[PDB]
Amino acid sequence: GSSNFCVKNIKQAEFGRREIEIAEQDMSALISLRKRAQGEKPLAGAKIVGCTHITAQTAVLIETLCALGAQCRWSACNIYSTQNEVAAALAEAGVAVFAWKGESEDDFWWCIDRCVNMQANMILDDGGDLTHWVYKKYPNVFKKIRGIVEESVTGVHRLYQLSKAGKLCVPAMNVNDSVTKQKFDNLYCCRESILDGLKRTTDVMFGGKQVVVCGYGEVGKGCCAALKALGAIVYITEIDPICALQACMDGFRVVKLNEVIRQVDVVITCTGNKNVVTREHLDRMKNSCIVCNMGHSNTEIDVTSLRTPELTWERVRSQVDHVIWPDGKRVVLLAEGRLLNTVPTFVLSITATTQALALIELYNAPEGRYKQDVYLLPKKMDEYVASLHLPSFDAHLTELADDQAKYLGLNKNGPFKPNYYRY
Amino acid sequence: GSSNFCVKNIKQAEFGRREIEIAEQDMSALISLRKRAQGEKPLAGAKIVGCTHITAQTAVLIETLCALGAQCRWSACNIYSTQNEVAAALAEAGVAVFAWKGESEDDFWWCIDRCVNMDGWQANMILDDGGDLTHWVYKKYPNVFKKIRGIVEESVTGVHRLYQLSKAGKLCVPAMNVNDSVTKQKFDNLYCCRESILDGLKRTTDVMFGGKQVVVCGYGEVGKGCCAALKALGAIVYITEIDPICALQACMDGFRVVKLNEVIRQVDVVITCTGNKNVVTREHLDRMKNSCIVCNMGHSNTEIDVTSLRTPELTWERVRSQVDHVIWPDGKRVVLLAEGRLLNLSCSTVPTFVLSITATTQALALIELYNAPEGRYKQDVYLLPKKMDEYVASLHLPSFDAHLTELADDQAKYLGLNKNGPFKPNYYRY
Amino acid sequence: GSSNFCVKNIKQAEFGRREIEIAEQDMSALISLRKRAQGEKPLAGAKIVGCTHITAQTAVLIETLCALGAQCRWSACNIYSTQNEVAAALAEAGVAVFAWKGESEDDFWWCIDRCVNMDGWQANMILDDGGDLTHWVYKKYPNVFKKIRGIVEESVTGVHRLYQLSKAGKLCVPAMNVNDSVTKQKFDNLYCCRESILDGLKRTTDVMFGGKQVVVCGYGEVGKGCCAALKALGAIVYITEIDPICALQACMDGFRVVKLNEVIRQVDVVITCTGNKNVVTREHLDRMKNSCIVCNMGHSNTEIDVTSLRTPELTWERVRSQVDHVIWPDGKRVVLLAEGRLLNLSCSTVPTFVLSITATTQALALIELYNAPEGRYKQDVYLLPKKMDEYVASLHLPSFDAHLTELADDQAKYLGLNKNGPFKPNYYRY
Amino acid sequence: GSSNFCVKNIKQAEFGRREIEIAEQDMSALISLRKRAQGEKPLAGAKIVGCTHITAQTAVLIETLCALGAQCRWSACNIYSTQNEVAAALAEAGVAVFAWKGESEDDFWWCIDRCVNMQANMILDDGGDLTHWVYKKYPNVFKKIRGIVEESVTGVHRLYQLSKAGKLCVPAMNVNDSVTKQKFDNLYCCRESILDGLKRTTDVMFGGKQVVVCGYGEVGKGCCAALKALGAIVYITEIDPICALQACMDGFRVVKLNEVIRQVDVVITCTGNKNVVTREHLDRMKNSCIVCNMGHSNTEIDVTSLRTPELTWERVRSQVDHVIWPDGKRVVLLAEGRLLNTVPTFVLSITATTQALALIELYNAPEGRYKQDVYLLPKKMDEYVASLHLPSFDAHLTELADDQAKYLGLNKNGPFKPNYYRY
Ligand SMILES: NC(=O)c1ccc[n+]([C@@H]2O[C@H](COP(=O)([O-])OP(=O)(O)OC[C@H]3O[C@@H](n4cnc5c(N)ncnc54)[C@H](O)[C@@H]3O)[C@@H](O)[C@H]2O)c1
Ligand SMILES: NC(=O)c1ccc[n+]([C@@H]2O[C@H](COP(=O)([O-])OP(=O)(O)OC[C@H]3O[C@@H](n4cnc5c(N)ncnc54)[C@H](O)[C@@H]3O)[C@@H](O)[C@H]2O)c1
Ligand SMILES: NC(=O)c1ccc[n+]([C@@H]2O[C@H](COP(=O)([O-])OP(=O)(O)OC[C@H]3O[C@@H](n4cnc5c(N)ncnc54)[C@H](O)[C@@H]3O)[C@@H](O)[C@H]2O)c1
Ligand SMILES: NC(=O)c1ccc[n+]([C@@H]2O[C@H](COP(=O)([O-])OP(=O)(O)OC[C@H]3O[C@@H](n4cnc5c(N)ncnc54)[C@H](O)[C@@H]3O)[C@@H](O)[C@H]2O)c1
Repeated sequence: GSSNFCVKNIKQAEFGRREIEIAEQDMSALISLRKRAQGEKPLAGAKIVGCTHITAQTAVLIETLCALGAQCRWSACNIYSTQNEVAAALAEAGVAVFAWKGESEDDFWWCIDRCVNMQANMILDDGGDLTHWVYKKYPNVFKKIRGIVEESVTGVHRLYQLSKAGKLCVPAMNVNDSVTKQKFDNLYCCRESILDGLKRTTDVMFGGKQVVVCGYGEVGKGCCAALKALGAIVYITEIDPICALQACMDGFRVVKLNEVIRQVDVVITCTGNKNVVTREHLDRMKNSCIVCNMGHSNTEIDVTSLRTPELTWERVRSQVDHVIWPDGKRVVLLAEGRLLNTVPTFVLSITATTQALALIELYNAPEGRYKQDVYLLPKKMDEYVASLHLPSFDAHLTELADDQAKYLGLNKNGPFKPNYYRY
Repeated sequence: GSSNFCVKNIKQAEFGRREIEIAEQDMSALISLRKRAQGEKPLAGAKIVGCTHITAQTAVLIETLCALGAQCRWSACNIYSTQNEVAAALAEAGVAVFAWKGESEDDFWWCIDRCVNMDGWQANMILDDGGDLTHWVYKKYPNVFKKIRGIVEESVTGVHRLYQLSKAGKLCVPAMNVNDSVTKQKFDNLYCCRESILDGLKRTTDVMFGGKQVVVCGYGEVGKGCCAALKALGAIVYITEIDPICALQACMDGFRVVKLNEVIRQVDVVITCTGNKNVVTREHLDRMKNSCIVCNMGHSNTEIDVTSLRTPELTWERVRSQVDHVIWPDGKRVVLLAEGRLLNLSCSTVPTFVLSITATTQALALIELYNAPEGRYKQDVYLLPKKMDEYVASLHLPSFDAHLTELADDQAKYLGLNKNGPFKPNYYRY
Repeated sequence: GSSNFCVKNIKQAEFGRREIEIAEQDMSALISLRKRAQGEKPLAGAKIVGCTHITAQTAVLIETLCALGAQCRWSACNIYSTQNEVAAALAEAGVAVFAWKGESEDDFWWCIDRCVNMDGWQANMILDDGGDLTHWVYKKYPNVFKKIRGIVEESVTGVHRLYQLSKAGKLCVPAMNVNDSVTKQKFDNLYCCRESILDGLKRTTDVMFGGKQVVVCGYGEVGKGCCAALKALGAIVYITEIDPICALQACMDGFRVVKLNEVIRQVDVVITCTGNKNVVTREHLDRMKNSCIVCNMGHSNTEIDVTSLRTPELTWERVRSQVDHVIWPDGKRVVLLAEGRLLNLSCSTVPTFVLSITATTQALALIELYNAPEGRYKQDVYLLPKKMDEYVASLHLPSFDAHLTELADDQAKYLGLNKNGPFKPNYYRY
Repeated sequence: GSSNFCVKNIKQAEFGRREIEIAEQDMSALISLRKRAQGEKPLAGAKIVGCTHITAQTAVLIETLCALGAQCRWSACNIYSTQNEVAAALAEAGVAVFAWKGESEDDFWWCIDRCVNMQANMILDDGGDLTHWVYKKYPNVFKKIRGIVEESVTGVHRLYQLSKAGKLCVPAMNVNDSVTKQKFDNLYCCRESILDGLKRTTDVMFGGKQVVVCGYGEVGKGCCAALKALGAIVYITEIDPICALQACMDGFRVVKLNEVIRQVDVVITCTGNKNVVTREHLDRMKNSCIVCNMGHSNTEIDVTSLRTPELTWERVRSQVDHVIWPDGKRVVLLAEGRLLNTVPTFVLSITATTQALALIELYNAPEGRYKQDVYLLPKKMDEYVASLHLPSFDAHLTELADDQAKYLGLNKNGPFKPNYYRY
């Protein structure tokens, strides 16, 4: 007699778990953590309020969190990402899931509500919308929270905003910038997928072409290397002298966007800033110049300055518009300045383990370890995330000998690197 | 008319000054740091006791410190490294330099001590490269040691010595780890792990690595550089690790993580870059196939238990410089490079650009700790501030004619950042 | 007033001409070849029968031929590829074009035949892309076929068809293999094997290859490109080969050469790029581990015996476009892409620069064979002359603003070479 | 009672063969060819006159050639390269070896003599000095020769000179440009070793530096890729439009040497030409610019124009001179314009097998297969060279199935590629 949930369940729980069964086969790292951490119950009594994508992979995390003794009350962090069939499966398992595909902005806040009120220990968030809603609607529930586990870039920025500015009164965990997760998201975004959206939408070869990549951070470094590999001539713009010196040494020219704006075939933004590519820059670009945002939002390129009456827009294909100037000049604008963009199950597994361990760490943390500030996942916990993914490669880790562990000032299991280690 | 110096240099100043003049054209980033902060004398009142190599490059650092108001008393960190000519030009310039080429072990500790004690001289700062001068001030003059405003250390073992006193509470003075400061760290990594990583190995071997099987022990800065270099030449690289993060990094970089024994009998090359002792033991050396190459790109000479190969049944043949063939009674030989030591310690010298990065880091690390308020640094080892790291990088940008973009008021408002202030958070790995 | 054309285009010429005008800015190398050889009309008297895609790029080639004095009669090599608008502008320009989008198999052979026979028209040259027009002239009009001055073929199967007649003595006319001409070959290799090699695979899969085990069957142009691309992402790549040179190349590039069976049960991805039949047989598909990906980057759809997977005990589920999950009775599924066909044939189009290289090669291959003296080419298939290959490359250099160095009389005397003549020997692989 | 030889043998034959025994262990590809081709005796009666380096590796080829039924009369192609101890070992084995270290230019031609006259079938050469000596001293012995097997660049050029110009009246084998050998020499020279001499002698890092590589052939492509990998900014000069287009597409600028001569930190020649870097170029180079020849001879850079009285030479280290101009400007000249430069035993094994099979092919060739021209080693013979080196990697070659070999128009063992194949 299941009541505590809100999904559009049509006996979908039988099919829903069958798609989770496939996901469980693909994320054997969490099932190992489930098996290894079982019995001990490190989340015994934990009342977790979650807000993330309701997918078959996520179910493996929620069903793992609940298997380690936690009370799961959940919501969807997006109004279209909910895999209703898996959501309906979670409802039958006992998980208080309030989520469906095609929910409105009112249904969205309604689900976050039914998730909070009906003594919530912890909050697992992806976005920070649930965290901010508990910050302006239930502040006495908020001050009693043991820890906020955040995986989103903006959500974590919102937490760093509260901190130091005198507002954060609860210890937080930045899992986005945590070592094992950051490094793995870097490999997927900046190494593997970096030019997939750009190659998919353009049908030109980058060999022998001139490109300008704005920003030489994670995305910029990844982008330039991939473009360099293809035989493209790449130029870089930077505000950070460390990143600029890094570009110089990597055989790239560090320029001001205007020095190359008139000759480059392709313009790429990956800064996280606004008005990097302005009206003046789009006016100086040579005809057919590809304009691409590989950073955030749609403010990196001032696309709003191209809606004026003299310019005309012609839709070439999906996610490709031609913005034509009265002199006949056209720029190939990809996805209206938005990031072109399903995350691989192995990437989610890395994130899910980091999130799971971040909850176990903050929940069982002593009163004096974590102050009212944002923190990264402990080094030994970061090592545990990596270790749980090693059997997927049949990787044989070496154990330190008693004299070896005595030589280097460290424990046979303990943190192997200093705090400032960059990997 | 001054006699406050000890050099062999019998009017070698004129010639030596020309070498500093030549060096100053290559240390253009230090001359800028000199020019930009002079007249404001940020080291006015600093009494610095130094122990580093005396070269025409180092001399530019010593003189930038003297130009920023500091009063220097210098020593050599090595008994062979001293370029006497520059030591003269410095002594003639007024710097209290106490060094020459061809020192004995007793002369080495005489000079170090000459820096520490003098009538009316009390040291503010210690700039070391090795830690030997620091261990000397710590044990010979503990009362002077407690009164030092800050230690700036270059060396790996010297910094680890400083980190050891911390967590043991023997460190009563703040320390600056320049070795792991971003700009300096990233630059050494590029020199050591990217550009030079196979130089020593290629120089001493005369085989091609393409098509070969190599086992690299450790996947840290050196291991990563090494494996990339070997991957690019066509070598099949196997990795051993104790750290599951570094091992997962290797799995994701296309390498298999194995226990040393799983491949020891099939690899053509064995490389150690751990910083550990007995990574390759007698057991491993015995199981290696004939013509296997054994190399240490890590620390000291204890990564491979070379002393276990000094048994009467084994026969040593130096076939080339730094190359020994250790032949077993059954005829099997292992090609052992530099007797288990790092090869680069007996091959070449550090590029002036790498020296420029380091010297700039050192000068700013001394300017920081000296002018630092209390409570900003306690009795611990710290890394160079981000705005200082950025400045080290910025001073080296004109040599590439780099054009840095400056944030607009609207742009710098969007990010919670200063137009010229720190651009990255503390946990930024770059 | 002419009616010598068959197009659907009801005054579509004005619009279509604008597309050729747009294309001519991207085919700048052909406009130069046009401009440089015009007035000298090297194709004056050539009666060319063509069968290629009708696009605004191809139209620039057809018009360069008509501008060099040639008289053209064109057909489409595909029943879907025709851009009708350009077909109008060409018909209006005077070219005898016989093509439109949405042809039936019977319409396709009607147009091909319309090109071949006409009152007072006898073909000098055949420009094909597929070989279907060549097989048609060879069997329907053998008397016209023996009188053709030269065949210039673009396609892989068309060229192999031409190479088959040779050594069998059925080829009575000289043929130009543009597919394996240096400039064209090196350019396709860069597009197909370097730039696009994993595009189809990345588009249809949603997994990361870094850390995965991949077996690539064949280490030719495609296999080499593929393995490099996979090596760079962090994948562990295994190679299978029949050719010991290509296998030794893989051994030297850091890959293990294995028999397909040695790794079939452990690989995450299987790739075929051989050009052979039954490289991956039912036995292999049965031994693949659950979630294995099967991809064909070779020819047709016979490299993987997909027809052996159409048994009643196997269940097919199209999870995405061009992605089928073939599930066994025990639950094990294999992710099979494009039903064993090449993915690129249903994803994108060929870059205009690649088209420019090819079109330039084709025009010069027709200028060569038409103006070629007898005894220079016999009843065999030949590659484009070196000085012509150099010219194809030279015509594309200004788009990069390349500055070619010219040999001095002393320099060109030192090497047995002409200042502008052939620069490399015949066996030069580049 | 050994007489037919000329070495400085002091019972060195006992130690000599012990160094060959080590070499035999390292080139098991030739011992396999020795074993496989034994019994058949494809060189039965062959009277080979050889001129190459007398090393422990070479001994394995000579002792293999003689093991396949050939009569070995040998000389040294260089006056300093002879490993006397191995030469003395060959003398005892029955090989007519006339060679020693430190022989004069008169001793050199004397040894080539005692090698020819005492009915020589074949000639195996490395240089073409022995081939030219049989061309101007014994022309009736020369016209009776079945084939010339040449491995040297200049020696092969000398043969291509005779051919077409109406002088070559004997079929030749170009083993230098033969597929398996060319590709393997390319890997050693242009991939593995390309920057070893330059890195060894300079002590600067190439990251962030500007380089000019003159020529984009085998050496140029190899050099630029290695420099590109290190983060250097590389520019290229070319005379060949195919090679120039190749550079463009590889993300390099194709320039005239003068456009970059004043800004580049490093100048590299790999053209095979003379006066690429002239007096005018060395006068425009910025102070400390490294000048390096990676091509041929010492004529690529006009070093002879820097001996004039206004310039001064200062020897920095071994193979590094500073050429100082009166204005104080200095250029770092490496090895007086000469190539900086022991070849690995696996490379020699590839060459030795190609040479061995080139001799078996031309000796047993029918009268009508090879005319009076220079040829490359047959494709199936090239495949045999590669196959014999595969067990060193434990490489498992796939055998074509009867229907597979029927599908592609080829034999289960025959040439797998067309003649124009570039690999
Ligand atoms: N493309 C993707 O797959 C993807 C994925 C996740 C996030 N992002 C977003 O992309 C942006 C960049 O991500 P990152 O991880 O590379 O960040 P990062 O902080 O590592 O790098 C951003 C870089 O841009 C530089 N920069 C900032 N303003 C600039 C300016 N206006 N002109 C030139 N350079 C400037 C910064 O100094 C920094 O080096 C962020 O907003 C990030 O959230 C992109
Ligand atoms: N080769 C060079 O040019 C060079 C230069 C400077 C310093 N070093 C020295 O080399 C050592 C390594 O340098 P690094 O920069 O790589 O340091 P690092 O800490 O970044 O890397 C050391 C790695 O070795 C691994 N490791 C430790 N014990 C192991 C074991 N026994 N088996 C397998 N792996 C093991 C660790 O997990 C770590 O990742 C240090 O002592 C350093 O001082 C070498
Ligand atoms: N992927 C693409 O974009 C693309 C593009 C054009 C053509 N192709 C086609 O793909 C096929 C291969 O192209 P290529 O350019 O690599 O040709 P290629 O001849 O250069 O390479 C084929 C390789 O496959 C090897 N091989 C043959 N049978 C084998 C076997 N059964 N097992 C293992 N290896 C085997 C051969 O030794 C040869 O090296 C051709 O039919 C070609 O038309 C693919
Ligand atoms: N560095 C080494 O390890 C090494 C080894 C063997 C031989 N070589 C010699 O080096 C030279 C180059 O060898 P390769 O195999 O690269 O030859 P290659 O024929 O493959 O390339 C030479 C290139 O230089 C270009 N070129 C010729 N003259 C030029 C000019 N004056 N200006 C600019 N470019 C010019 C040619 O077009 C050609 O592309 C040859 O003499 C060769 O014998 C060098």
